Amino acid sequence: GWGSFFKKAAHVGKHVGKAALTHYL
Repeated sequence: GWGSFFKKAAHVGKHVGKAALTHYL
């Protein structure tokens, strides 16, 4: 569905970007 990527990607890109960028560094 579309809702997925919306939060799925926002939550995935956000949790990953923060955990990999806002955290890894």
